[PDB]
Amino acid sequence: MEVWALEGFGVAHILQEMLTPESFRLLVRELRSLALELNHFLVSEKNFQINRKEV
Amino acid sequence: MIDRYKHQQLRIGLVSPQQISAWATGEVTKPYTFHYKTNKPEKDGLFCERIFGPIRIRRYQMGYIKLTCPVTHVWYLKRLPSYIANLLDKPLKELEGLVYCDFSFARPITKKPTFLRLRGSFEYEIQSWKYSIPLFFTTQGFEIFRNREISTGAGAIREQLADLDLRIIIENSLVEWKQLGEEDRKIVRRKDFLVRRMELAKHFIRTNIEPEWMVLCLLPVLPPELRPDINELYRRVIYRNNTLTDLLVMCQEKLVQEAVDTLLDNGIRGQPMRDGHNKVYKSFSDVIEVIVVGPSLSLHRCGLPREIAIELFQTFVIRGLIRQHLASNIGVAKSQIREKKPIVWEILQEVMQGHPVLLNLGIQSFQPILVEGRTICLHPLVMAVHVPLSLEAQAEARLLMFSHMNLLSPAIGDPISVPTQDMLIGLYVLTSGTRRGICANRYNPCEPFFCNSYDAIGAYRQKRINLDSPLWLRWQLDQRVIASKEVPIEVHYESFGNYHEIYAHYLIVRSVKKETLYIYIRTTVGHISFYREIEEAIQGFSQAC
Amino acid sequence: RASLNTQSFISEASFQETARVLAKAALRGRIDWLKGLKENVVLGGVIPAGTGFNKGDILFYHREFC
Amino acid sequence: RILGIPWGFLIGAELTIVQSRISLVNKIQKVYRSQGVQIHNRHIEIIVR
Amino acid sequence: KLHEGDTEFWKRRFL
Repeated sequence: MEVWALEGFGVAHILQEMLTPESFRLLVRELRSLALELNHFLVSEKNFQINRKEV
Repeated sequence: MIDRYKHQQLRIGLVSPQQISAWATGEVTKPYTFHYKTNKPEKDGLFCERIFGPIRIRRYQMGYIKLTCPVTHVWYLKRLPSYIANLLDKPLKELEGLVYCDFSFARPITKKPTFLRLRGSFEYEIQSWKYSIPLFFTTQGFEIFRNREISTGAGAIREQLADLDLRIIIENSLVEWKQLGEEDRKIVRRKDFLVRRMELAKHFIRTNIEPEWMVLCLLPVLPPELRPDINELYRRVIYRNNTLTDLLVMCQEKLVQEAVDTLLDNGIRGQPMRDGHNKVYKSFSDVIEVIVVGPSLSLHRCGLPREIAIELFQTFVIRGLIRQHLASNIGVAKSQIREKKPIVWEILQEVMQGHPVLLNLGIQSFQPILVEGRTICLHPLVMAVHVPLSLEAQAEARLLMFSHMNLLSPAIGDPISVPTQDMLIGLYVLTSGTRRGICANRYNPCEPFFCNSYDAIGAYRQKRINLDSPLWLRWQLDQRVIASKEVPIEVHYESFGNYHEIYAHYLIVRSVKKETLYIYIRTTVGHISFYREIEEAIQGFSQAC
Repeated sequence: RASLNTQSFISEASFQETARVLAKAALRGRIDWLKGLKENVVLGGVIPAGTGFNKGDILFYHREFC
Repeated sequence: RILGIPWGFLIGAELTIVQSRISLVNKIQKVYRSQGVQIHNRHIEIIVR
Repeated sequence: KLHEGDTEFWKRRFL
C-alpha cells in the first residue's frame, strides 16, 4: 500500500530510493533453476541497436 | 512535441541444453555438501569453489547436473491442460505411463528407416523383441537401431518432440477442425483441443523455442548463496543419477525422473514427498509462488527526538563536521557523535533544516524539528521514517508530498483536514450565540453599544461582558451578515424624515432627507472572535508573503 | 480475470498463479515492453508516471606590430 | 439474425457493452450511496472500462 | 437473396 501511495503522488525518484538490483538479479537465478531465461534488452531510440543488460 | 522514446523489453523463453552449459562453464557430480572434518566445501560438490567461486560470485554463478537419462519438465507434462500431450495429440494417461509406468512406445520417430510393424503404446513387453531380434542382429548391432523401432521413458517423448513436423500439425488440425464443423459435449471439446494445438505449433515456428526443450537433458543448479530443502532435493537427484550411470534400470530412470519432478514442482503427483519430520518438501514452484500529539505544531512540521534524528541524519552530521573542520576525517567525526560532544547537536539542527522526511495519506512529508524528550511529536491532524538522499527525491518530498498541497481528497474533492473533536466543540461553543425568548427573559417584555469590534473584545477581556451576552456592533462595511431573508419586524418612522428598520439581527438607520445608512449588528463577542480570527489569518498571511 | 489477461506477463506472474503464467509465456517467448507501473517496480527502475513520465585561435598572434 | 457481416457483431457488441456499463456503474454506486460514501463516477468508470 | 457488403441495405434494416 505504501508503494501505491507513492505512485499516486507521482514521486518516481522517492519510490526508486525506497526500493534500492539484488531483488531482480536473484529472481533471474531462481528462474534459471526452472530452465527459464529472463533477458533484459534495451533498444536504442537513436540507432536501433539492442543491448543486453548485465543481469 | 516528440515523445522521449524509451524502448526496453524483457522476455522469458525455454532454455536449450547448450545455454544451460554456457551458464555454468561447472558440472556438479557429487552429493556432498560440506566436509565433516575440515568443515570445507567438498570438491565437485554442491558448494565446490571451482564451480561456484571462493568462500560474491557464489550468489550468481550457476552449475548443472548432467542427467544420464532425459527427464520431462513437470510444468509441461502434468499441469492441466498438458502442453506435451496437446502437441503430440496423445492423452496424458497414455503418455504418463511412458514416464512413470512400465510401458514402451513403438515407432517414436518417422524420419529414419524402420522395418517393424509395431506402433503405439505397449503396456506389456514384446516377446520376440526380448530374445529373437537381439540374437538375430547381435547385441552390438541391435543397439544402433534399437531406439528407432520402440523406445521407453522420457527419452522416447523427446524423440517424438524433436521429430515433429510443426507445419503438418497445423494442416492436419485445420482439416479435422472443419470436418467436425460440417457435422455434443465431445465435438466442442475436440474443436478446442485442435485450436490449442495449432496455436501452439504456430508459436514454435515463429520463435526460437524448440519443443524438445520441454524434456530436460541437463539440470541447472541454483547458486549456493541462494540455498545456504532445496539442497536435500539436489542431493537426492544427484544420488540417483550417479546410481543410474553405475548400472550402465528402467525402475532407476523412474527414480531419477520422479526426483526431478519433486525438485521442480512438488504437489503435482498426489501425496508429495515428505522428510523424516513429516514436512512436505518445497520445490521451486512453491518458492516462486511512540507517537505523541503536539497541538502547537504547524501542519507541515513534525518533531523528532535527538536519539532518532542523529541516526537518521548521521551521514549529514559527519559531512557537516568535516566541512566546518570540527572533525579531521570520517573516523574522528564518528567519535564526537559517539561521545555526545555538544557541537554535534548544533550541526544536527543545521543539516535538519530544509531537509524533509517521510513518515509512514498514510505516508506524508514533513519538515522535522528537534524536540525535547524521546517521542515523535505529530500535529493533531495526523513507525517508519525515511530521509530522502538525492536532490531528485528531496525535490519530490518538498514539492509534491507536503501537507498543504494535498488539502483535497481525490475521491470527491472534499477537504482532508477539517477540525474535529475538541477543535469542533470549541468553535461550536464560541459561535453558539445568546439565549433567546423564554430562555432569555422570565417574563414577556410586553444592551451595550460598541463603536468597533476591538472595543467589544476589550470589554470581554476586562470581564465586562460574557462570551454569549448580546451586544450591538457599529458596522462600517457592507451588509454581509448571513441572516434569514425577512422584512423588518418593526419600522420606526420619525416625522422629520429619519426611520429605523429593526430586523431580527441588525438595525438599519436611513433618512428621506440625507443619504445616510448606518448599520448596527446584534451579535456576541463569540461571533466577532470567529470573524476576526479568519480575517486576521488572511491579513497576516498576505503581509508575510 | 482481467488482471490475468494483460500485456505484461511480469504483472500477471506477480499477481496470481505465477507458475501457470510463466510456463505459458516461456513456451512462446513472450515479450514484456514494460509500459505499466508494477512492471518497472519489480525491475527497480523509474516508473513511467509522475516525475518519471516521458523520461523525466585566430585574431591572436595577428595584431598590429606598431 | 437481423444484421449482416461486421454489423450484427459490431452493433450487437455495442448494445451489450453500453448496457453492461450503465448497469455496472449503477450497481456499484447503489452500494456506496446507501452507505453515505460519495465517490466520483470517474473512478468507477475507469474500473468498469 | 444475399446482401453481403451492401451497407445501404443494412442501414435501412438498422432503421
